[PDB]
Amino acid sequence: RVLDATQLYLGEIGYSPLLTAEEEVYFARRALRGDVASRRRMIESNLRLVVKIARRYGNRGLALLDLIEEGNLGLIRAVEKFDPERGFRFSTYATWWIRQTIERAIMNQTRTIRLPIHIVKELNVYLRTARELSHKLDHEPSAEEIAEQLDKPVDDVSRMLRLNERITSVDTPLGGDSEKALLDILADEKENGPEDTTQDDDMKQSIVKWLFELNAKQREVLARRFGLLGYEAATLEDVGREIGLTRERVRQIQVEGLRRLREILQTQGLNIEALFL
Amino acid sequence: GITKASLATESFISAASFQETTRVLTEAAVAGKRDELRGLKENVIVGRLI
Amino acid sequence: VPLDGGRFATSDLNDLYRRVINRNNRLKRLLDLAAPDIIVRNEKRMLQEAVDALLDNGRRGRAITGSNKRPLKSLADMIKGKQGRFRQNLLGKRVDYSGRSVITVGPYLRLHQCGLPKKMALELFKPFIYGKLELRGLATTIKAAKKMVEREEAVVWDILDEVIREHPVLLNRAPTLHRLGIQAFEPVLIEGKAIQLHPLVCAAYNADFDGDQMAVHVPLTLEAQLEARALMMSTNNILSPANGEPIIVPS
Amino acid sequence: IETPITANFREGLNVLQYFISTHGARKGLADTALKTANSGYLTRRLVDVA
Amino acid sequence: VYSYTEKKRIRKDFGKRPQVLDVPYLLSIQLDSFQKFIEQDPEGQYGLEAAFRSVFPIQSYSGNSELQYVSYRLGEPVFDVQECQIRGVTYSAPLRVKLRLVIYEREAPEGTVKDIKEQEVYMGEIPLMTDNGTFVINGTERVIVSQLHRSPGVFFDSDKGKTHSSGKVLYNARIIPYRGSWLDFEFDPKDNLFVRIDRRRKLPATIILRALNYTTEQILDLFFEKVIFEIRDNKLQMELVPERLRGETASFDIEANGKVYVEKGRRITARHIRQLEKDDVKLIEVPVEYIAGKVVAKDYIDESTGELICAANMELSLDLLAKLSQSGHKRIETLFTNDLDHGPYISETLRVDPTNDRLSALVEIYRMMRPGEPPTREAAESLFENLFFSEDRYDLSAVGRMKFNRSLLREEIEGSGILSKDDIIDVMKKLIDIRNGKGEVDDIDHLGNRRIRSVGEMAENQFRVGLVRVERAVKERLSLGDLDTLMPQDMINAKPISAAVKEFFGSSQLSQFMDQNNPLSEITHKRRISALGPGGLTRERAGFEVRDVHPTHYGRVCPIETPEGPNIGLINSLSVYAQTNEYGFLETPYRKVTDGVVTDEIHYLSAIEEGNYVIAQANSNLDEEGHFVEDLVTCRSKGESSLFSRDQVDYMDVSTQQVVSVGASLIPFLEHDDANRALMGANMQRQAVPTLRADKPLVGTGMERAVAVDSGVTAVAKRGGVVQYVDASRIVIKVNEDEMYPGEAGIDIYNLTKYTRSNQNTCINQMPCVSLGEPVERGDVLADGPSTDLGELALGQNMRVAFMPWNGYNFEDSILVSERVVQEDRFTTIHIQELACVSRDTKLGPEEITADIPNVGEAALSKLDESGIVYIGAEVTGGDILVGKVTPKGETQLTPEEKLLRAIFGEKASDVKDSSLRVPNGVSGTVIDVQVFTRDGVEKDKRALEIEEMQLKQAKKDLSEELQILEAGLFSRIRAVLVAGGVEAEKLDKLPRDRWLELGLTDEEKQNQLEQLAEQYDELKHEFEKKLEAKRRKITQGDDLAPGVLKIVKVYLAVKRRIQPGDKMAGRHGNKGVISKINPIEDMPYDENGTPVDIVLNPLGVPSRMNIGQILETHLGMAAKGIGDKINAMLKQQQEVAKLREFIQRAYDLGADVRQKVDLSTFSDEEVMRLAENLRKGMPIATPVFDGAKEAEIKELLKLGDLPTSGQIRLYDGRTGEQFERPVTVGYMYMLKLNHLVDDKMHARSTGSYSLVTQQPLGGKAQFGGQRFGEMEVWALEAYGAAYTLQEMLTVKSDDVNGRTKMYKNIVDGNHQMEPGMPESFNVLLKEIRSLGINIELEDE
RNA sequence: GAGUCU
DNA sequence: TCCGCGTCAGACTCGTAATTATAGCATACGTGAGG
DNA sequence: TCACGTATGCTATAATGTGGTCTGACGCGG
Ligand SMILES: [Mg+2]
Ligand SMILES: [Mg+2]
Repeated sequence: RVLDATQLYLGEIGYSPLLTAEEEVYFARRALRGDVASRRRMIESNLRLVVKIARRYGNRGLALLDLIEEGNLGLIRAVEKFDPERGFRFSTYATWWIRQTIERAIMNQTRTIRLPIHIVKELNVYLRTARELSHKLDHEPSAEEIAEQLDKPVDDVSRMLRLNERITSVDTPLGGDSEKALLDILADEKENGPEDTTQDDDMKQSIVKWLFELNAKQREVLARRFGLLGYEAATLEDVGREIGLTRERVRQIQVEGLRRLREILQTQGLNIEALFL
Repeated sequence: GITKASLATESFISAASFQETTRVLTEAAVAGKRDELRGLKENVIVGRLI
Repeated sequence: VPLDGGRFATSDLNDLYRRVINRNNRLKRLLDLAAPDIIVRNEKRMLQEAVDALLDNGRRGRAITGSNKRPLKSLADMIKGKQGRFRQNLLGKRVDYSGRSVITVGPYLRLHQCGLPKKMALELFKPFIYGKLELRGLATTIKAAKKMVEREEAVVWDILDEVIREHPVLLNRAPTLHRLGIQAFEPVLIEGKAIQLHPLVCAAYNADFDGDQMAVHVPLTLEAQLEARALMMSTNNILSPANGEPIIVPS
Repeated sequence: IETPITANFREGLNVLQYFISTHGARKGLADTALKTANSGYLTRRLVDVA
Repeated sequence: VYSYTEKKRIRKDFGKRPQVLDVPYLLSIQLDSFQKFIEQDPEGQYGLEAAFRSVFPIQSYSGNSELQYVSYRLGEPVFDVQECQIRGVTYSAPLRVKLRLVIYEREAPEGTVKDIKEQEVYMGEIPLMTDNGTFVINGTERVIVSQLHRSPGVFFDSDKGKTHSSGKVLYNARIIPYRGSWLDFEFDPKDNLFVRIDRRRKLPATIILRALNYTTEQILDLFFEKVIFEIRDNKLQMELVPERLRGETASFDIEANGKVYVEKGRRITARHIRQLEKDDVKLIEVPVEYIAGKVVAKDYIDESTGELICAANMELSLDLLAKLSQSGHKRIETLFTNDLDHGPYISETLRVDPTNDRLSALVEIYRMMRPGEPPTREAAESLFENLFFSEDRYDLSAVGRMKFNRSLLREEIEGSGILSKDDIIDVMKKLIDIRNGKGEVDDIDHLGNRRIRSVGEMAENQFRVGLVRVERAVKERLSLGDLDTLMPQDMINAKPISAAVKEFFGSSQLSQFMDQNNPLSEITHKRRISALGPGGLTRERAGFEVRDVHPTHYGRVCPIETPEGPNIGLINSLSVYAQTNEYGFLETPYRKVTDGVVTDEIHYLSAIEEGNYVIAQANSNLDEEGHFVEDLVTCRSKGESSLFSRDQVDYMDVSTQQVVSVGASLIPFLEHDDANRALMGANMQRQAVPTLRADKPLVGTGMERAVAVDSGVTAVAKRGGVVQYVDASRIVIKVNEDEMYPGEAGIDIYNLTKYTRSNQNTCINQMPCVSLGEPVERGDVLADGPSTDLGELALGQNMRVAFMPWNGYNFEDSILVSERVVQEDRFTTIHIQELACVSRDTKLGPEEITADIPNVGEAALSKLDESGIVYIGAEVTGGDILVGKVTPKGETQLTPEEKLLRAIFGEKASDVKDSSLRVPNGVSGTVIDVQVFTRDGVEKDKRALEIEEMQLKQAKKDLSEELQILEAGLFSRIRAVLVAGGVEAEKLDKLPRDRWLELGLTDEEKQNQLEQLAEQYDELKHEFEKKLEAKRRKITQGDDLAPGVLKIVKVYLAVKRRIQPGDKMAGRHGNKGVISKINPIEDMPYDENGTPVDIVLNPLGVPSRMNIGQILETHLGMAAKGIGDKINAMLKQQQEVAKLREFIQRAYDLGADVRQKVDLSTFSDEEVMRLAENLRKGMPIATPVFDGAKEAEIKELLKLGDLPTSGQIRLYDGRTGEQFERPVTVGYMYMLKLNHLVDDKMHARSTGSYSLVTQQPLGGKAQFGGQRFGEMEVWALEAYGAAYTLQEMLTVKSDDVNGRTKMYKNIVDGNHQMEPGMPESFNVLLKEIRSLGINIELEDE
């Protein structure tokens, strides 16, 4: 017995009939015509080819059994759209599918933030150019050296090379054995600390008292425009919907509320003190 | 022994916080045990008064 | 979350969840395709592997390594052992209103006292200063009080001095072998940046001045001020709990 | 060690006497780093039961 | 006798052992190892040459095409070290290698001459090593530590009583290759031999033997002897070797031709053995019952039928002996198997062995390593061949083969990397010999089994992985690719080789940050040996046996030098005179003793070779090139010391210092210090920050000058001569004709490295220590480093120390320092600090660097210039902006309250927010430099343009001075050559010099000299342009940065931190301490003379510590200053040059029998007064490690200064004025300011950032984090009862989100109220357990 | 990974 | 008796941030704006 | 109904079973 998933699947596909020339045509003839037995024993037989193609495309994106799975899906589409009428072989035709299905599925799953087909194939043109430039410019090629070789924008070469930058994992230690990782250092900036939390409570509870302080028509008109006491942040012209119904008198009364409040901030001890903030 | 008397306590939260975390939680899960937070470890965890 | 630079960073669970979803979605598609069982079996094996790796990575087989060559941290791992939630983030914690520094002697001090630096005590007792600054009528709001303290105004030193009188601070040394490894003292504000420790309690801490560092904690609540003063005060804790003999003994 | 050091620190140890002294120096300083973990683990086990 | 820089200040040496071998270069291992890795060796493959020869030529799977290595070359580095440290790039060289695609014809057998393509391909830039043994990676000097790993070869070992319960010592063997699978042989409780490869499952040991075609019959005829049993008529007979019946009981009546020798049940002693051997007894008659139990050796088939009567390896009996005799066999071979001597192991192993023949064994071996896979004859035979028997997958290497052969007591030293059949069997043989009795196991801790593996060899290893990674892509693209179109570079990839070597010079445990806060740290860190690393130990796998000190270390590795961390025996500094053996083991010099006379020929004995000979100790008195005086000499051999006769002495220790390291050599009076304290002292001496003023040590050893010079930090004279030009920035020296080369002008230039940052943010400055127009000898120190003084190492400062207690201000090693030490700014340290400002590219847009910043006072923009960068020289403090940076922000949702307040003032936040580089919180200094790196194409600031203007004009004047001094120096020689031939002195120097090169002489050897000087003048003239263009190009060149980054401004501050309470200080005997109080000068103790003490130490920090060297240092330091104060008094009095000559002469020749002998009659008057001028601060004294000054010599020196024998003076309290009750030990101890300074260590936090998942406070001052309250700290408050104190720290100070913000508000309201909740970390535990598939719920009240 | 207090 | 799994003191400081490789082009699929 | 990024699709010489670390210890089950 062997309890490894890989050497077990490899044992199963081993005891499978390696098809000859008109054996492929004989089964594929009834496969396109639609046969239970043909599709299985064509696919079952040609699993041995998938493994070899998947073996060469390794240490790149997925592990290995993952390349075989996506490789087997390409072999199934090779069988659905094979043409036995043509004198050409199946191993020729299916090699195009298994290299294709694996290339195309690696491009998607290999990265954490999902990178599309266009941006990746864009990138491969820049990468193969870089290797040709590197052998004659000894040092690695710059983004301008690559951009200037293809006569394409410097921002476009920079954009795509920036997406190539891989993601560092949080659980990875800087220390070594068991000191600290990146979660132990990186701050939650979305949750503000008690100092910043209580300042907006004190700023906004200070303002609730300064509303009751100014005149009755001035703190009504000023508050409901900014949406401080009211429900929606309206404009000078939209304060007319309430009771004001004015354009000029609203603008004079809004500014009159702010002018009396500017002197309330110069006396309490802010104005230029709270201008820096 | 100490290591065994610690794991024998009815409080599974005391037991899983000591050692054998993988084993304590599974044996408590299958027995459907309820820890009523008796000792100090339990209240230190939940952030209560000792 | 985004690292400062354009790089991002992710947990190892995201990488294990992605293996499980890929193999589950592919499995559904191969069942839709009515593929041979040989192919279906391989996919069911890989699903078991990815689920078992998500739950407990290093248990059934070889743990699934990511890019770094180390194995991907599983869910079980964040519960289990030392670096688990329990021992590191729950039976023990990082604490607000704490600092540390290099300790030095204070042979003028009384047994109930400890030298606490100016700038340490300023950062330690921030909310109590903003609270006195509103009561004395010096600052209108907290943002105003924040800048008064940041400028280190002359009035602020006087208020800092006012809060700290009769307000204890806890001092701790590693390793915390016995309860006397933490004792409470009344702070004395000093000139330099170094903690001054009472010589007689040096025995309890096992603290020699050849560059030891001691942690500071502020008991904020009134309960905590009374607990510091009644139980954990140095003058209250003279005999050893191990043996009925004084630990506070001249050397 | 079968050969003890006749000399003292005022008189000074010779080349070999020092080399013999180091055997015992390192082993002591070694227990200060390593064996403290066996002892400190006792502290932990005792606390969890009591 | 003594050179010019030595003439300035001679150290009085108390040595008495003439140094026959001078101290070697201390940085030898780093330079020599890497030198082998790069030096292109022609045949004797090493480093890169070996790498290519090993892997190439690589050939295709079709076998038609292949790639072949020709030759490689290193290109000059893109940026030199100077510019690498600045821009932040690796100092590396292009690797250009010639590779040829040779193609065979598939029709012809091997049609070799078909296509011979050729091109020189780039693959990677290998990092180059500096002159001081460093690699500059990303602008940081880094050192790769040499590894100490288990040597390859065979090594026999045994579990004593760890295997099994009985305590059967199971012996074992391991054949360890440099590459390839391991081969283990081991016993079992039941004494059966077994084999395991790569520690896989257990297989019978005879299974590998069958796999090597050994039949049952051959296997028994390798290990066992033969006993021939002759059947004559009826009586059975046996062939005797008398020696075999040895310590055995005679089972039957041993009787020969006519004599009964031994009776039944009687022990055969040595006499019975020689009785039979003297009588020459050959055949003995024996019973038939004696063979019952004997094992038959070979097969015996019936001649009559032709079938097996008995197979090989089967126990005979009376019925089988009857069948053998009658069949036609009256001569039986039999296995000789004693119970204690010649043991039956292979015999019982063969019965356990399930395999039958060769092919059955190969299957079984295949089935182990590749389980489940059905075997074939191709697969089984090919695997077993690819394990140990392939050129490719197996290599012991030269060291492996040499150690393998020398273990098996072989003749041959060098041989094959592949295991042969002989090798495997010989090893099984020796394993059985050890089980039997002759032979013992080797111990692993022996340095003869610990091989040293420096940088060059580990760089070669990783470079080989690079070529192996390319091997895949070569074999791949050779088969698929067309033969005609394909060039070799399309198949090679440069990124794998670059990446595998970059992994070593970056990710590797042994490549690390150079500890450069002190020349001693730099030089001892380069001399470091770590047993940790890839292919070595782990702390997990480290026992105590490897950690502790081993006999072999003596002279190779220092026993008093190692960290006191988890790495206590793993990391180790190299000894002084230690060296790497040709193979790799360590070795120590030894003076040979021929005819009892000690010869000055030195032999570097390896760990192995040392054990044979007896080595006398260095303590032994020679008759001054006669022989040992004393009849009995104290020596050591075979890992132990004892007394010996003189003719029996074989060797002797070369120096007194050889057992110790570089760190420990600098401890004075180490002989009187405990090993424990001496360790910490040598470790803290490395941490000593260099001070503002480099003060020499008064009480040194003499190794100071060796360390300072070899460290590389001091600018040294390449060639001697007169100094033409002196300056703070550079030194230009003209060379003497004899050493000066005839080609060039012969003027050396030393542009001294100026106030510059270190890796620990400390200072590095080179000050010129020679005056304007001074005659200098070759190899003298022209300029002093940061921690060096007139060539001697200066880690700290020496000062008047009084050992007495003081009001408990020196309680527990607490130190009381005078204000005068702080006032003199002598312990004040420079801290240059590097802070970078980066404009990146966010999603919304690129970041600007302008003085136009939203929300800023004029106080911040005041020190910035137009571009938004602080002026050079401008003092700055925490908060102040160094570089104005502004970042784009989306149109953020302003809260109505904010929108009001912005509409109240009018100043509304703009689209671009803010992220300016500002001085870190609390730190403060002066801006000494700003460096700007703009990307090629992005908008340049006007400040950047001023810096380009500054660098360019400075570069033009710098290379103008290069050609100017070189031109003047070159014609100076031409003028001297022109006089030798056509002398027209005054008249030729009147008109212009420009047309001097046209003038020649008649055709002599001196005319040929004029030709080289005129051609070289134009060579430098044309080189001046191409050089100036290179500088101009690099300055205009856009610096290519990381993705997203548009430009970076690097600001350099200079903090000048003085000593304060909290700062850590120490001496050199492990005597630590913390300043407690700076006592005013008025208060300090003072002697009757009136001179106040600098430091007051606690005397109770000495007896417990047992570090008495600090007290001998103090006494001698007092004596040293006593001489200085006498010479200072005589120079103030201005007595007489003959008087200074007499007093100094009596001082230098005061010791009982001193090694050095300074005759002052040789010194001229001018030379003496320069010397006296430096001795007046105090006569520097040298106390070698173990060959130091005695008490009598120190007390004798104290009398020369008219000071007490005691070294204790009556001091008087500064406060009161009255005397202390007794004399107090006072004197000068050289103390050191450690890097643990309190301004860095002090930290405090009330409220700050919180973590992402746990929602707890961050950790450390680097992140401004709160303190960890661990379970240890939790138990303390648990124990007291204070549950509120605890709950506070568990909830509102930690996770409780509503608790922490609410409590902050309670305390500001004044009300110290506990309003808690439940930690978010528990809420996380719940969701993490529920995601496991475990229902965990809060069943409530 | 190199340190500091035990 | 052998294989497997489980423990292995407490805080602190620093320091840095890497690599590979996936072809090329034509119709198909979804959403938003403009006539 | 195009514009634009994203996605799906197909290529017919034959090709058909995979290939990093190697040393802990002392206890306690199954
Ligand atoms: Mg002490
Ligand atoms: Mg200490």
